[PDB]
Amino acid sequence: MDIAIHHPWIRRPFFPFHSPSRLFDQFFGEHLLESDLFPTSTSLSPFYLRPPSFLRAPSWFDTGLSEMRLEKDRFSVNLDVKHFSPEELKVKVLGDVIEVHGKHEERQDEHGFISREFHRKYRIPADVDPLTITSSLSSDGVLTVNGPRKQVSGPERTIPITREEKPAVTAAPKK
Amino acid sequence: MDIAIHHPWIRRPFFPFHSPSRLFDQFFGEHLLESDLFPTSTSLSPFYLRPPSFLRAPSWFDTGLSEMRLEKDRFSVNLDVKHFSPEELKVKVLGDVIEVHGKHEERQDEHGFISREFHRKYRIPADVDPLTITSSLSSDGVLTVNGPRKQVSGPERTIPITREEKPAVTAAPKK
Amino acid sequence: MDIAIHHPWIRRPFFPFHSPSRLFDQFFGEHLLESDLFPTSTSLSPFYLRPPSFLRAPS
Amino acid sequence: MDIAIHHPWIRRPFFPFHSPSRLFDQFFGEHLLESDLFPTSTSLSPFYLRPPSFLRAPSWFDTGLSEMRLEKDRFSVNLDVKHFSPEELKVKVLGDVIEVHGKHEERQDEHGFISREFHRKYRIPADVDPLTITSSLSSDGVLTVNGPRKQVSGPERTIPITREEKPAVTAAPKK
Amino acid sequence: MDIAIHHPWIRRPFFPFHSPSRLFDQFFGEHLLESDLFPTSTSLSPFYLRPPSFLRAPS
Amino acid sequence: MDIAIHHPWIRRPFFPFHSPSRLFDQFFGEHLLESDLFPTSTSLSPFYLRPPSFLRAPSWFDTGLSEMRLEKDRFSVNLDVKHFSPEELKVKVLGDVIEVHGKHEERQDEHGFISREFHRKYRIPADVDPLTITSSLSSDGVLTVNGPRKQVSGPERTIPITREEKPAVTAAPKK
Amino acid sequence: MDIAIHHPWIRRPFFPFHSPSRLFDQFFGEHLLESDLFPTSTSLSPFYLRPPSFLRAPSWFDTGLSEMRLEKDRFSVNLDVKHFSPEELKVKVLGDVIEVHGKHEERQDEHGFISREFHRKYRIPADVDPLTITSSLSSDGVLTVNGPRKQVSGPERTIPITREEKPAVTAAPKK
Amino acid sequence: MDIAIHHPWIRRPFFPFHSPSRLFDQFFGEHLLESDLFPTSTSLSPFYLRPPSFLRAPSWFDTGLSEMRLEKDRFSVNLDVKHFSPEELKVKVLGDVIEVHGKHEERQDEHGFISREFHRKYRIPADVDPLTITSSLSSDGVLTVNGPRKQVSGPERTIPITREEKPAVTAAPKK
Amino acid sequence: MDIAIHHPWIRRPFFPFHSPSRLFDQFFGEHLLESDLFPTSTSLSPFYLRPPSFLRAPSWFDTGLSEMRLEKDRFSVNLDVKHFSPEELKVKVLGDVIEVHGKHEERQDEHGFISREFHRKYRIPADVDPLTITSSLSSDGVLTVNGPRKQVSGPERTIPITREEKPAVTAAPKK
Amino acid sequence: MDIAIHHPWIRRPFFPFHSPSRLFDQFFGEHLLESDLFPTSTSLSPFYLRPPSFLRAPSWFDTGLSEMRLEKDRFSVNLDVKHFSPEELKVKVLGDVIEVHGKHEERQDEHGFISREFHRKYRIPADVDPLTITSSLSSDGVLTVNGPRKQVSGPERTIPITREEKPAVTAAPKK
Amino acid sequence: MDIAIHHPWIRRPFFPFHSPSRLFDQFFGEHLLESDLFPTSTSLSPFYLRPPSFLRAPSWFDTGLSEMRLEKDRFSVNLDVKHFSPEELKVKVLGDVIEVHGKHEERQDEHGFISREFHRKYRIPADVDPLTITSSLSSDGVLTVNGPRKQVSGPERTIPITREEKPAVTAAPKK
Amino acid sequence: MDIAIHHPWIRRPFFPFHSPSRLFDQFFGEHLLESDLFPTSTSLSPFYLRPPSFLRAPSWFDTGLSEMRLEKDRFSVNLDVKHFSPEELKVKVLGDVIEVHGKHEERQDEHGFISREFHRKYRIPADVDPLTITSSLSSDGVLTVNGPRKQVSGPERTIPITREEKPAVTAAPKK
Amino acid sequence: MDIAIHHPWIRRPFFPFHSPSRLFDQFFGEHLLESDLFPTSTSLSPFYLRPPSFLRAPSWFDTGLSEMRLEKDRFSVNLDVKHFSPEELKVKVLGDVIEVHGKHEERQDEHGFISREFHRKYRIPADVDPLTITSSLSSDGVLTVNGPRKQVSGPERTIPITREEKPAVTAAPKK
Repeated sequence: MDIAIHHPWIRRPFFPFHSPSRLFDQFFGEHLLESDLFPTSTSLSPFYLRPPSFLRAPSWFDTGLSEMRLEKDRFSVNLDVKHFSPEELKVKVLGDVIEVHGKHEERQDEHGFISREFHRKYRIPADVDPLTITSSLSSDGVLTVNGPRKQVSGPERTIPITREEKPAVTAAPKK
Repeated sequence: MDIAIHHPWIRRPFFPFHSPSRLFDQFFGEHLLESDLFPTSTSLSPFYLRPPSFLRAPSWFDTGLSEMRLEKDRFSVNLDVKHFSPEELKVKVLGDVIEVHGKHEERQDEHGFISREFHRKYRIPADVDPLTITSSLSSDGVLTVNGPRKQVSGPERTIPITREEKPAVTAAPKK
Repeated sequence: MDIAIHHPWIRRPFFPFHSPSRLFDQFFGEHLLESDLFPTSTSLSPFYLRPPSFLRAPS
Repeated sequence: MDIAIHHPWIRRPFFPFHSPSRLFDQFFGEHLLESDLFPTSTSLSPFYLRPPSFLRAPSWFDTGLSEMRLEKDRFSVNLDVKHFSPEELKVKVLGDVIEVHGKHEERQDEHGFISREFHRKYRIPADVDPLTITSSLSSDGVLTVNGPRKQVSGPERTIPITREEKPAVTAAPKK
Repeated sequence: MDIAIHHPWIRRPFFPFHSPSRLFDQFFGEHLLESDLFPTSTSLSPFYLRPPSFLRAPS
Repeated sequence: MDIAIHHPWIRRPFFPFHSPSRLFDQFFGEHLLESDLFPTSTSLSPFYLRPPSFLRAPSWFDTGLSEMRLEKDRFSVNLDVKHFSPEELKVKVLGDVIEVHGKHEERQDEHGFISREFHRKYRIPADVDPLTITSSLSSDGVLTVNGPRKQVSGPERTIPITREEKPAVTAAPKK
Repeated sequence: MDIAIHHPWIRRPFFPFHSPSRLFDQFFGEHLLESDLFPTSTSLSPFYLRPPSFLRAPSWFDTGLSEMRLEKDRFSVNLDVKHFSPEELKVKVLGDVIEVHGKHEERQDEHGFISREFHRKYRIPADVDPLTITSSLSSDGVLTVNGPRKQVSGPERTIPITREEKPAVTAAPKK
Repeated sequence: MDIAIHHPWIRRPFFPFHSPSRLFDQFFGEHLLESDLFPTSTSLSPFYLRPPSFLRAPSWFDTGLSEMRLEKDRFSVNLDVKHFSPEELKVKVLGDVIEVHGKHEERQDEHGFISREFHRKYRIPADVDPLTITSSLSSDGVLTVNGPRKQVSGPERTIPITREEKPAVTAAPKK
Repeated sequence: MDIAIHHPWIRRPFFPFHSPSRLFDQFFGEHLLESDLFPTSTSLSPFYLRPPSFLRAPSWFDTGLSEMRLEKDRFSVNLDVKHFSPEELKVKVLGDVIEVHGKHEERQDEHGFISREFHRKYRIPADVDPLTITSSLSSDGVLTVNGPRKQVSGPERTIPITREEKPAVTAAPKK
Repeated sequence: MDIAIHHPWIRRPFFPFHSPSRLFDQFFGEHLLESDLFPTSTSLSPFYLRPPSFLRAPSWFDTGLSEMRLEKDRFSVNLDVKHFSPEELKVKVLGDVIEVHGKHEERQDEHGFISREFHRKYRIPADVDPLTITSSLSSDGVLTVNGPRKQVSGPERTIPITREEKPAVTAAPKK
Repeated sequence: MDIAIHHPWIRRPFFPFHSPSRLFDQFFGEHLLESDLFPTSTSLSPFYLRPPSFLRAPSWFDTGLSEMRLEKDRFSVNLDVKHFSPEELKVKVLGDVIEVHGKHEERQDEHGFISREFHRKYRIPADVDPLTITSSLSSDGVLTVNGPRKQVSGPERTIPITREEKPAVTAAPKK
Repeated sequence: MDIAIHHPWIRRPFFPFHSPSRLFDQFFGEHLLESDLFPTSTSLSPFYLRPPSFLRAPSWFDTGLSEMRLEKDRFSVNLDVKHFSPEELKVKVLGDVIEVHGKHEERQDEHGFISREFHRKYRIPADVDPLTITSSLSSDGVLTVNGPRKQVSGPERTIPITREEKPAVTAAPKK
Repeated sequence: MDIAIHHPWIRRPFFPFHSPSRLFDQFFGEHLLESDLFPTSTSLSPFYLRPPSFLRAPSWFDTGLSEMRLEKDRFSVNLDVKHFSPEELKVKVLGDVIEVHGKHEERQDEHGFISREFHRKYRIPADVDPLTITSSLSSDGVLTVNGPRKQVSGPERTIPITREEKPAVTAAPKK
């Protein structure tokens, strides 16, 4: 880690960014928490956060967009099952997530039987809607989930519970 | 004091109170020091301090009152001296503090004499006034301090001295 | 009464803002006193007296 | 320095000087950096820094003046070379710094020759101007640099390079 | 010249606000420079020149 | 926990109890274990532990009566289910513990359905007997367990195992 | 003290006195405390502490006697004041303690005066009774505290107060 | 010797034997020392010690017996000397210990002579008696110690000296 | 303290003085103690200590003089009591030390009375002799101590006791 | 050891002896070594060492005398052998040391024979001279060594050998 | 280094030299510094120092002599240059040090040229004298420095500057 | 660098690469040193080193090639000097390295003159040959180094010196 | 032993000798152990060991020779006894080692007799043969051991025994 080299060297390509408030994570964090309460006369915002930029003319905002949808239209997605496995396949439409589980034994040996399995994991919200999206199987294994689309999803785990005004705790000297 | 338990636990029922300014003792301390100089446009204040409260409708202030007076009238307080001690008793009215010191030997043994003593300590400002408050003794020891009242007292020791405009010191490296 | 434990542990959190005088709660209190007793931002309102002094320039 | 004596004693005569903002070097440093950019509505300053003073009537500002010029006139400064050294002297006018280097052997011994040397270092900006200031030598060594003046100089090393705009650096955990 | 005493003792009080670059007195100074030379709050105050450059979009 | 204060102070209001056998937990523990084997001509006691008391006239014994039953008679206990949930409630009589689990959705929103639930935990041994104790439900949710009573219960976990005459182990030096 | 020498050596002659109960100070201490409560059919004794002795025929008991009285009769006693100091002497009979304080200036110099002083401290309870012991002075300084006698005294400081049945304290984990 | 495993495990099959007095080596040691002084109305005992046994019907006593004698008669023990060594053998009857030392050179080489030796160590007390036990040698080396017997022996080194009541030692504080 | 800088530097302007006997404090201390016993044919000194000097022609001796007397004659000293305080002033002539303690209340407030006090401490030996020096007070407070003078004083605390030929102590190894 | 007590206390009754040269063991050791070479102009001295004494009038010298001779005359010392042991006694005259070794069995038991022994160790140089001193035994065991005397002896072990002018060793840095 | 072996051993063949004054380097150093000032009544001395010797008859003095000159006469030293290098050689007579620097390429390869060089360093003061000593070269490289002689030289670096009477410098406590 | 994570994780993908000889750097280093001496029966090798590869059919060898030359022909390389600097430019052909140093002041200010400089560093061995490669300058600054080519270069610092077979050293125990 | 100097320096003149197998003591030790079993077609060797030499033409082998014999013939060695001691001399021929022990008192004093002794230790195997070598003494002490010779000897202690094929031990984890 060379604290005598990496520390002073790393702090080199950072001067022109320096002076960003020793408590940048809390300073801006408060301003972002204020605009997350009520539409503060802005051009609205799902979660746009005003970050420290060098752009003098335009005002940049931290956004997503390219993390929800991209290139879709109005067709039918098709899963992949190279070898037919009708009775040995299970298609599951768990929300905006289309998956296929097909296992078929095509390779055989003396006393050992080989079994191939194709499992697709599709997390296409803008292409899937459990309510309408159906499934159609072929005789070769070609699975095809047909139906409309338009939607956004994505299972995350960001739910900080607790802290809700009016608590209070206490302690005392010990040894 | 399990630092790996009491620390996160003592900070648990404190969340709804958290974010009270890491320097709460100095932040509010300054605002209270500003209103302690000149009677700022308020309902005045002997020492009312605006504290952080969850009350939304009303504005709470840190007060005293219940630490000065309570339930008193014309009155004529009475000291306690179960057994008479006319010559062996001394009543002292030191300010708003009425005290009685009476010692009488009522129990006797072979070569050992027992002496009982009754000492009362009354810190009743709203009941005593050195000037008018007098004392009347009975033949049974029943002492009675009669007289008007109305006033507050309480001997404390809170007088920070020095830090009297423009001082300055200096130092230098050593080892 | 942990003089060799609490004492050096209580003066530790003070370091982030420790270095000046030993007393920080009176100069600021008097500096604000002479500044709060003076019509600042708003209007005014005084009241005083004057006893004998040796000072010629001030009073 | 007994930390149990000097510490509480070096902070004592500091009593009413305290409360100068724990971050005084940065707080005022920012205000001085702001007035160092654009000529802010003031009586104009080269580097006047509004410092914390006890003066109530007048406003004090950190200034120089007594570190550039003082008492000068037409003049015609003259270096010092007690003993003549026409061929053994070199006068150098390096900017606002006039110097003389003359060495002459006046003392002689058996097999040892003594040599005297006179070296003057004049840093008079308000008395020297390399362009006009000339030099006139006498037969006794009396050097005389004649000419006009009016100027300020002084070699210092205060040029903190780096710390431009938009850099960006990073790191990562280690062990 | 206590390099093994003062050096690690002077960089200690900086930690409460230490982490970014080693140069913190010029980006904030230039950022304020480009913001102070611009009529903020008040209005007007210019004067400049223009030499040959390779830049086409800017100048 | 100032060992130089709490130790000599905590050892203060304990003098009058002091000298209670440095091995009080084992001394009396043996005498209590002897009377726990065979009714030792006592007034019969499940666990009357003769403790050290200051009572000179009467002999005190550690009891437990006030931890089994108290104010009961011959009626029916009523569970709590303010809102009816006939099909959505399940009453369970697990020994001397009567519980009710009823959940009904009475509050409705746009796309969110609220469901309230009432769960009672009754550990009344002197009021319950799995055999006779039945359950009757009302149309409002008022559950009522009817039947006689008289019994004592309470799930604990105090069952030391092993240590049964004739074991023997051994060891040897190491490094 | 060489732990590898003094320890095994100082524990050598101790053999014939060894095996004296590891808790000898408490074991015998209890038996001595039992006989200090009520005259336990003993030959009556203020503090006859039965100690471990090698005497097989007789039973030894720890006692005083030779620390209270010895050789006295009727007496008259005589203090010591070599040089007369009638007005400069003070005889004090503080209980069973007779003392004399006489100071007289017999030696003289130029500007320095010498003063000799004789101070006697008599702790004779067996021959002193403040109630009947008087004092007679001679013209030479010879003091004589005549009077009857027979008594015992001696100021000690062995009064272990506190601890007196029924106290109780407690504590809890710490860190 | 994992203290976190061997300690709790080596104490596992020890419970049914535990509770044997933390000072078992001294407790019983005293009772065995009391019966070692005078025949305490027992069936006598060379050194029979009453040990803690689970036997309920019979009383076990720690004894020897099988460490002194066993299977013998008139007898006439024979030493072993495979090869004759009349002049090169020495029989020694040191108490109840019969030994034979015979060395004869039977193997020969070029310039190296081999010498075999037979040494027997017989500690047979119940077979030997210095007085009567004699020795008879054969021409082949067969040694034969003939004679009666009946007696027990065995050289040990258990003789604790010193410690004899009366004497003692003392010490003082230092460091 | 920079042991690697201050040590070799503080030992820089010390060379030309170095080599003053590693035991200078004791070496010269003995020679000064020898001349402090009997007038050693010197010009009679009270405490003139011959110190090491660079003076080659004259012999320097450490002396006082300028620490006893200086500029006096034959007059009267005047104490300071700006405001009259006859009854509230106390002049004390404690040896060669003249002091004045006068306190008078000249400033008055509502319920607060101000009291000024003037206290002078004169340690003039060659200006005051308690035997003849008197005091004269004026109606304005001007105190004037009149009388002759000539004498030296000055309270110090340099009296090393003990150490007086023929003592002797001892010790022994420990651990 | 109480370094904070014994050190300053063991140095208390030592002052009047202090200043005995920090190197007293070597300083005087040299002067004693000088007078041990050649009979320096003195009243001679076997080993009289002039020590530091407080005696002002006389000069003290450390000597022996009372460690060689004492009270003897034309004698005939006699050893002690209470019980006769003519054949069981051995008298040895090893220089100025007369010893007797007599052992006789006078006490008899069943199978145990007791043997008493008398051993005398006489180190009388001024009473013994191996050359003339003889021995005479009596019938009761009374041994008597008769003969002249006058002599001094005493086996010691103080003989330093090494060191003898002209050696020289060396070394060098290591690590 | 075996401190428990080399220390007592390296001090073995050193005893006969021991006692050479613990401060031998300073004791004699002072006596040598005294004789280095003024030519003290002796057979003079360039730097002869009286050292501790075992020689009883003669007095030894530490001297040089065999470190300046030795065996020389009317000479004409010759430098060494096996192969001629007239244009490629440079003779230098720097004081009493004669040197020769000649480099000639005599060995040649394909594309690599070898160059041999002969460099002599003569520090002969008793053979060289910059003035007269000249140089003569031969056609084979044989250099010859001819001329008289007689002189002593030798560049050393023993010039301890500083310390020159009357400096003055001090310090103070720290922490 | 979590030793408890990175260590076992970094050796994880190393799984199928393990068993590469603990001393791989020396083992192969010897085989490569053997083929670096004499052209061992192979397709020769400039420095090809047979490394451990998974290739079964072909034999791989560590080589360079792509670190010397690449795409060249006849050529006439051109240096870069945007603005003419005939007199202010210096072309240097240091071996296979062609460089150009031209500085011209084209930008001018009030009292500040700007000077631009173009410096090219060409390390083209297969394009340069000091001998033939010349240089031509244009009036605009366009420099052009014309001439043939074909060559390889590259200044590195890999020359291990010394180990001149037949040395030897020694040491000894120390501390 | 500066590990930062001696380590890298003592490894410099080792450079050209390095790389002699990190396990040279065992590698060659094995090859020498193989040739020490059976005459491995060598030119027959007693203990010739092939060492790593730089000799390219000849093969060097570690040998003795110059440690057994040297320059002898027929001889008749003579011992040394300067002064005759016929009765006081003892010649011993212990193998190939001839020694003489003669002590005679030739110097006499007052009461002290001096005795000189001559002891010779000859370890000449190639000159002595205990079987034939005899001894002849002269009247002056000149001893002469005459006889043939030819033989080699020398007492050493190099006999590492045990390692009796088929051993093995075992252990186990502990703590």
